[PDB]
Amino acid sequence: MADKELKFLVVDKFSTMRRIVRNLLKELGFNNVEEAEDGVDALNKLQAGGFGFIISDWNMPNMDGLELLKTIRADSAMSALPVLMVTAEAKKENIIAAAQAGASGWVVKPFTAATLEEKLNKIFEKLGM
Amino acid sequence: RIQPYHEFARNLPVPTNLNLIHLKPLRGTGLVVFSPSLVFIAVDNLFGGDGRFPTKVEGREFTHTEQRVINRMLKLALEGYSD
Amino acid sequence: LSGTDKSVILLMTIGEDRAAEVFKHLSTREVQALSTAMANVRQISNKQLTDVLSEFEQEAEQFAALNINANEYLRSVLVKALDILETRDTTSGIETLNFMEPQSAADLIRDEHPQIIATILVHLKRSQAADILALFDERLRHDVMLRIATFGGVQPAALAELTEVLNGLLDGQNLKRSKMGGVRTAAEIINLMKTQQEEAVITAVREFDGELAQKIIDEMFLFENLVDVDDRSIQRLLQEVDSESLLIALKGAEPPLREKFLRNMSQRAADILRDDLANRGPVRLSQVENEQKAILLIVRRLAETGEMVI
Amino acid sequence: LSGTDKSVILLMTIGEDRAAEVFKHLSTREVQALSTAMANVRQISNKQLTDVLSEFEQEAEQFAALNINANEYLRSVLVKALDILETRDTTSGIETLNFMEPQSAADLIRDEHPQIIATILVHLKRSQAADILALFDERLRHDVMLRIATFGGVQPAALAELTEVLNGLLDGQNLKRSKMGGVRTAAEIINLMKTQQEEAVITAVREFDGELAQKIIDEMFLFENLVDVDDRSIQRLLQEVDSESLLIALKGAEPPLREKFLRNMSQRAADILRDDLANRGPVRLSQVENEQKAILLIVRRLAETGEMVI
Amino acid sequence: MSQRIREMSDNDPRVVALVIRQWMSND
Amino acid sequence: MSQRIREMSDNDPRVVALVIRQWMSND
Repeated sequence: MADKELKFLVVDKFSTMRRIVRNLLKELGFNNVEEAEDGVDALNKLQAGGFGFIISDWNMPNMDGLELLKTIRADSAMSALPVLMVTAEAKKENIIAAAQAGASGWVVKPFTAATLEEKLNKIFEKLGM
Repeated sequence: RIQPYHEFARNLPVPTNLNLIHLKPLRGTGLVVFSPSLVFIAVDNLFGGDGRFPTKVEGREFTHTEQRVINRMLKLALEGYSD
Repeated sequence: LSGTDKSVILLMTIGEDRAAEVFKHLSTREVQALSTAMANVRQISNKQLTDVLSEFEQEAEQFAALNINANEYLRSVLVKALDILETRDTTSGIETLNFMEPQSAADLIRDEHPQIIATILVHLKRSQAADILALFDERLRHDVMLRIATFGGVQPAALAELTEVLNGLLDGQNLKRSKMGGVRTAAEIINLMKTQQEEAVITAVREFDGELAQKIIDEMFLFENLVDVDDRSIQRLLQEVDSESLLIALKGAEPPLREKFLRNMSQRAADILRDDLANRGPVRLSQVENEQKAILLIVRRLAETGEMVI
Repeated sequence: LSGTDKSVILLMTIGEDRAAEVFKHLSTREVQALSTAMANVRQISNKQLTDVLSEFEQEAEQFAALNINANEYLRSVLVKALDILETRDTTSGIETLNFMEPQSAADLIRDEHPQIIATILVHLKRSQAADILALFDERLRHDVMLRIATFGGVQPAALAELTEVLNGLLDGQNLKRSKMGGVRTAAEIINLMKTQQEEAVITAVREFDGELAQKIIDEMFLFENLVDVDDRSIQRLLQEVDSESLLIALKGAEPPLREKFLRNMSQRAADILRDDLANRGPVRLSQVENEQKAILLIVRRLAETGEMVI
Repeated sequence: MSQRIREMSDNDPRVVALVIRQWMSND
Repeated sequence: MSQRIREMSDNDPRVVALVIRQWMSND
């Protein structure tokens, strides 16, 4: 089983979506969840450290999800940190670019709690958690 | 399909428009669930949308005009259900 | 006296019952404006009464009274024989969605459905809709443009509902009437500080957010930027600035700004100013700052009158 | 004052009962138009009353009143002794199907049965039916032409039913009265944007649909197309454009357009403009864009008056 | 407001309708 | 304060409303 004290960073431009994701994570047993409004704030909070999983939106102001993922992978201290990508449009080119950047998973809005739980379980199994 | 409430909640896409209704004289609260895709299609049709450019759900809250459209759709649905 | 003041005096001098009857034939905006103006009335002099009464008589003769209530008369005629104010209100809302700042309207309709945004912009002026679209992101702006290109028309009921929602939002905004809280207000505050605290605040804001400080800097006139102002405006400025005040202010000015001022003066006056600068002794920084503040106030006054471009 | 305004004033000044009685002798379109015009009435002055009354008296004497109701009188005479407005309405619908744009009518009747299309076009003007047929596809257009060539006549009942259906469709369209949503509206919007966002929107639309962007481009006057305008119109334009405004605008213009403007000016003025262009320093792009926008506004104003052909 | 208003009020409604129709046609 | 005050008090409220509207528009 995955560690229930794992710290999650939810990054999205909409506060309501972040609250929904936090509630879904709480229903799954994860209570250590922090929220970020854009890529810059997400990177600033990542520089603090202590996070074990990232859920980030694709299109965000001042930094999109792809650039944030590239910056995370470029950092040695956070290159192995799993990142979950949530988007509104599942274009093949964007998915391929994210996979080349090192995305751990992909979620398409709208989605159900079952899909999110399945994605989290698959990511944890791939990482051996 | 008949299933426990938690299973029904687990299979509802999020975010979504949830409407609480009452079926008098029966006791309890009913739910009318409107998917964001249907709401966007109705908004497109009402405001001259050609339908060639579907709107992707970004996870945002419905606007006041969208809320009024949902209102109208729900009123029609409740009238049909009652009839 | 403005027309609102004359109307308020007229309403105050006709009695409460007559004023109430008149309010029944006025729109909500007019009634609210008159009530607000009636609130601040403290005295009405003899001229403010007699001239208002005479002007009211001349105005009543101007359109020769008449004009029976259009809505009730039209309804009665249609009922006996067999849009309107709703159409007029929709037209006014169309006008209201064009006099606003493009940024304010864009932020108001940024979160709306792209089809709703396209529908709103179709009924707007070309320039206003062009400015609003310029402020949207690439994807949303182009989606709205494509929806406009394939706009198929909207039923009157949906348009009326959208207009009512927009009117409610506008009423809420006007009730708020958001006092200026952007970088401009801070820049105005910062410009009136002493140089020490002004520079400290600017540096600290840049430490927190360089973009925010730059926006505040771009919205502030802290002197030393008159070099970027056109020569004609500087020449106009020199006609309102005292020679001694300019001499003291230019003592602490940079050589580029000093040459900018000198180039806009007459050659004899430029030589006199150069000699005074070379001969006058050291001046306390506070006095130079005060003179620069006075010059900036003169610049602001000229800009408000349109005689100077900043 | 238009005749509609005079009629509205007359109806307002005769009383509700008299106005209702008059509406009973008017067609539905006239009643709707008067009711719409009566809705926006805010004041009727002394002249707007007296002149309207005098003109009504002179008009009543013009045709000397009389003209008892034709339908009721004819029906009574026929009943006692032994088409009409239906024929007049069919004739009006025939007229209505000729004043519309050929594209609008073609799209209206594109999905109709080919025999129905042929029947409609037989009763239409030759030019209007020719234009409508030009917009149909090869197969459908030729089928309609062949059916016209063998048109054997239609019973009055079927023609009346078709006319009623067309009248209902026209009533629906007029209730919609589709606000301009084609490429022309976007082009008008795009022309009033800054060059940055205008070019970005054009490029993005071309990325989505090159044909759509080209249609918007063909419907927009973004300057630099005055080279394709005839020499006479350019010469007319130069009489309304300030010399300094033209000098600033032509600074950023292409050499072909610059020569097009120079060739339409007098030789002395052309030499003066060339010398000014060669001697004047760099001009900010925003000022040049503003001057080009002003010149385009002048061009649009001249085109609306018929003095310039675009 | 002389007697002309009263005289016009007594005219046949058909005459008024025809005057209105002619005025609208002239527009 | 001559009879003009009383004469103005007897005017139709719609006339007063139209005068007020014109005055506010002229501002």
